[PDB]
Amino acid sequence: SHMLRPVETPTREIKKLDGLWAFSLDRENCGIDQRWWESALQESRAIAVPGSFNDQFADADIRNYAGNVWYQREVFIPKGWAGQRIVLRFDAVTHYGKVWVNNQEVMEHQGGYTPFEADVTPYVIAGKSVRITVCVNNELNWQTIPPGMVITDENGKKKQSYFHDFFNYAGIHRSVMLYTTPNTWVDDITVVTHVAQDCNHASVDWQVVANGDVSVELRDADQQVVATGQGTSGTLQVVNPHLWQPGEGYLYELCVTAKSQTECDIYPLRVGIRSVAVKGEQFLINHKPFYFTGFGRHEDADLRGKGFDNVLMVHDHALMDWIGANSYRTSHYPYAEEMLDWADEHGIVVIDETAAVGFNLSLGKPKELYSEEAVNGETQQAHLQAIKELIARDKNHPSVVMWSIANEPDTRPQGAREYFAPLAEATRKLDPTRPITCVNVMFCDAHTDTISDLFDVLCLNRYYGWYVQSGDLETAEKVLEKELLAWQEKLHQPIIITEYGVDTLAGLHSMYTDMWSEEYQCAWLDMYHRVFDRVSAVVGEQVWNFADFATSQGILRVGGNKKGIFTRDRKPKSAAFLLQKRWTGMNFGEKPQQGG
Amino acid sequence: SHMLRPVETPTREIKKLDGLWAFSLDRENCGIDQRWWESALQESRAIAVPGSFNDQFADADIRNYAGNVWYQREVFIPKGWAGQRIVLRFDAVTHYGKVWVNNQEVMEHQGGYTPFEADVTPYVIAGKSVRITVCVNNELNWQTIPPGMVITDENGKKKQSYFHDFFNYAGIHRSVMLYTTPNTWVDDITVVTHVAQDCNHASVDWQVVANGDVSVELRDADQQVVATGQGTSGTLQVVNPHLWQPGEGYLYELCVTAKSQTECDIYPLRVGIRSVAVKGEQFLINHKPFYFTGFGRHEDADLRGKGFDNVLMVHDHALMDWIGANSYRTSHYPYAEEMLDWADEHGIVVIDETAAVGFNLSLGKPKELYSEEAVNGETQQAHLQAIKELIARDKNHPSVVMWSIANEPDTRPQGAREYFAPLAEATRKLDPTRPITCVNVMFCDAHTDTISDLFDVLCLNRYYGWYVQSGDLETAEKVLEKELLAWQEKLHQPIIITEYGVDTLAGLHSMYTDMWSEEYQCAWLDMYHRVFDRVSAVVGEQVWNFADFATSQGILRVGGNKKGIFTRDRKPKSAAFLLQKRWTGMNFGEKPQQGG
Ligand SMILES: O=C(O)[C@H]1NC(=O)[C@H](O)[C@@H](O)[C@@H]1O
Ligand SMILES: O=C(O)[C@H]1NC(=O)[C@H](O)[C@@H](O)[C@@H]1O
Repeated sequence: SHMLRPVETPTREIKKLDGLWAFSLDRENCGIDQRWWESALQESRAIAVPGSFNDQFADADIRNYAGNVWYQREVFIPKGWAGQRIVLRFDAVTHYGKVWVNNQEVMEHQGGYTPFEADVTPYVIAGKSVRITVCVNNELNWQTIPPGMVITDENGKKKQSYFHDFFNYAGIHRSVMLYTTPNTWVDDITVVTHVAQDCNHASVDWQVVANGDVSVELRDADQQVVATGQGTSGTLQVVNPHLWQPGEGYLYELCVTAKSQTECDIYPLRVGIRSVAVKGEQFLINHKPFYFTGFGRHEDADLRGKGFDNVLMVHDHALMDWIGANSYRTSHYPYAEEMLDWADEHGIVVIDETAAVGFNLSLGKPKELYSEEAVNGETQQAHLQAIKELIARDKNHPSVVMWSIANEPDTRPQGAREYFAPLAEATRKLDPTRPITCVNVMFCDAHTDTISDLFDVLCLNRYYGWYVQSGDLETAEKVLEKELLAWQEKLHQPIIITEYGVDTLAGLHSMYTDMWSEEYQCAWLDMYHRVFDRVSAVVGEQVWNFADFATSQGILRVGGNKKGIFTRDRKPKSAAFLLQKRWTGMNFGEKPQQGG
Repeated sequence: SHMLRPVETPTREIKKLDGLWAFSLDRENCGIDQRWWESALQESRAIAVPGSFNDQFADADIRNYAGNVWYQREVFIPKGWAGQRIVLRFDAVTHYGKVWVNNQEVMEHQGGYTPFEADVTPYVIAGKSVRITVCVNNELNWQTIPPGMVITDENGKKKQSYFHDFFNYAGIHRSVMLYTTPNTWVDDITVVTHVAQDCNHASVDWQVVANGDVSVELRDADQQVVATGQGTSGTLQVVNPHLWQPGEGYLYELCVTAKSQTECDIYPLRVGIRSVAVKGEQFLINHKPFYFTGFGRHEDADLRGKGFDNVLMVHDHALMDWIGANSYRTSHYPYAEEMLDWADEHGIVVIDETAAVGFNLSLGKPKELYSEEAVNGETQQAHLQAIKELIARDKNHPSVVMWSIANEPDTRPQGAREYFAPLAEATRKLDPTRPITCVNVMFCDAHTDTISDLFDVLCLNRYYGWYVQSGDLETAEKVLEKELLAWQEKLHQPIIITEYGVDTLAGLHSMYTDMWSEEYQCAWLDMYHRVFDRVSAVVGEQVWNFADFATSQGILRVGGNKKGIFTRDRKPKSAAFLLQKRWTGMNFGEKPQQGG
């Protein structure tokens, strides 16, 4: 469908992101048979929402649970809600959610990281209390996005195995809410912003107003109307603009009005006037070459598996700001929209990424990745859908300068191309206004990768000197430089190293500057930087990883992934100061001149 | 060469192990060419001996060095040693040494864990200073024990590669001593103990008098002669037994007197009256069921690498005693003989092991492990040769109950059985008195493993739950039991678990009791224990490792190896208390009731 972001004015929100909900596991999978949504959840403990369910109770068995869990909550419809359009929305429900308003199934969703909502007007009475039961599923398979394989052992007990390097946290990770609109309501806006050598431009609009004529006005930061439009559908605005720019992100405001004969609806959409374009080996923003700095991030913290939190967001952005990061990539799933609102407001450049990681069977059972058994026509449709829902969500955020379709598919087999070519094309139809990318795994190098020509920007995840040439900066450096030059000459695209990093145990110090030591982390990033500055095609550097985060258990992960610049409690490792010096020492948004 | 532990009676030694020798790297491999041994090493620096050269200087470039290093030292010969036999002895020089005394090449050795000695009387003048120069080589190859491959880079320098987990520390690891003897002397002995039902029984001497007759009296701990023979070549002695027992380890003393016309050489040996053999599923200590507790250990410590150190030895034994260890294995190389005197004297049980580890290519470039390319006849000789020298050294140490011919060879390839059958043969003949073993890796399991039948005791290194069934105690327990039971069937041989362990970060704590957490170590060690007990065949437990220790760099090793019950600075992890409680809550040398 269509997704607008709930704002208040004529339209109003009840939070119900009030956190305390009833919660129980459904170990027997009785829940649907017995219609638990029909009465109060039995044997139910208190849980916080928004939040992962896994870590809230410090219990291994709830953490490692695979299958169905139930959230239940009673809530009060505002009396004043009367005959307005009432909508129940979930910003996210991890992997799968099915929702009941009082023994009435109102919605269903597969996707752990984007919103789903249903008009509930007919199913609720204003001034009365309703029971809300969500059945949440955390299972992955070959058609889920990201993919996985549940293994049931001989006892019929499920266990989730998956192919990506973060932990499969689940639950209601983001805001759930009740919200209002008039029976005439704006429900889709699409803004495209053009700029022409930065003295003037046009901002096209496209508007869907469920039964309403629309009018448009564009306002300053200091709230004065600078352009108007009728053409309630397709209306183009000309301006002497304050451009939304990486440093500051100046935001205009577009007010969308849906008028019925008796009814009004008012939707304000923040707009940054900026162009994004690749020209040759450059990534241009408002027609200037940009240089990315900053991180691949995760949504991860102690006690919240991936649950959204405002303090964590305020804090992490103070860190990213302090360190001189100008960008990030929503590694491995769409992030909370609050994050993109922040980025828009603060002029943070973002690479927006679907949840399509784990397409790889060689990261470290089926023998063909592209297979009817394993990655197939159904998967591709699920993949396209994931792309659709992400673009439908994030299309108007000026902070998003690029779409990332997938992280680290195995592109060696013939068929990778078969599978990805249509997604690349589809994606571009969905959004013509942004470069497109597919993040690239180390072993699909310049000579073996089959897919990268189909996208606009080259985003490489590189670990030379870590997973390969381990401990050896000297030969690490040679392989890295040779690889990046090969890519440059092969594709003549802008290259962003979207991942480079080494596990570092905070407090592990070594005179020998060897693996897993603060000093090795320092020397290794430093060597990588030396190379980047020698390669003109390199247009960006995003360190892996903002902070330590949880993964599945194994021999390769010491209590988790330790490639953070900060620890999970947001303590700086000495590499944090190193990056601070490089990033705050550069000219903003500008690439070093390959010397101090 | 004939091998006797120098001791002080009518015989004298001056340790040159007084530590400060002059040291140099020969990066240019000029050393031999220019007879560096003829003049003071230039570009020299002070180094301590006994100790690894690698970590003494906090320099990576020295730590990772492969090739020849030069040790030089001047020493005033004592005036009272003038027409006496003078012997220069190195208890160990890691990998290879070439020794000169003032431009006089005196000795050469391959094998980093056993002594080598030569008479220097002709090349040295008593009351004068002579210059000692040593060429130490750390390079390993296929002919070497343990094996390795050395690669010369595209730039021209050497880098070592090897297949055993611990770090390749090299240098002069054990003491060097000048050594005195009469012109007629003892250079060999051998003793055997027979004890039938702990009634009085006999000790057969066999000796080598280098031109003398011997009187050979046995003394009690009170120097009270309780038996005598004059047959300097073969005897027997019989009295009410007084057993060398694992509890306290009582010893007798055998004066070996060797007579010439002008000179008498009294050599003293220590003797522990005890019996070791297998009956079916049981390892019997003096005809009585023993159950092993204690560790796989290494020679590794903070700044000395594998260099011997008395304080470290005193301290480690305090800890093993405290924790209830009765046994350990000289992991993957033979230890400093001081360790074996301690075990003899305190009655500790020792599974003695050669340096033959890393025969395997699957632990984590040649096609066939046993082949001209990889392991060949030549390699089988050195293996033999290494086994010769060990038994030559430790044959008389009562604490040694059993030989471990090697650690973790891959027996799946073709020829594995052909390789080990003859070496098994040669060893049984070399010491008929002690049982013999080969320590077995996880992936050569009961059904897959060849070559388990040629050995008397089954020594298993098992990791279920940690490398496989990663983090899963429940399945790991079943696999382990079925595995161990499957082992009682194929053979009804005594089973000792020589390694069972999990990497654990001191200070990593988890409510989820997951991998690399102090808790997990406890839970996992606990789990092996419940299984261990149920198997009648299980004669012992030896935890991997005693303490954290260095390894070559890689993504699987964080500090180095972290499976230590103690950290490298000897601080206990919570699992030290788990073991303490079991190993002292037992009856000594006995098995638990397969229940409390
Ligand atoms: O293994 C890593 O450290 C990271 N490398 C990658 O290439 C992946 O894109 C990341 O998910 C992963 O966390
Ligand atoms: O990897 C380990 O935890 C240990 N397991 C083994 O089987 C080896 O005998 C040891 O060297 C090694 O350190």
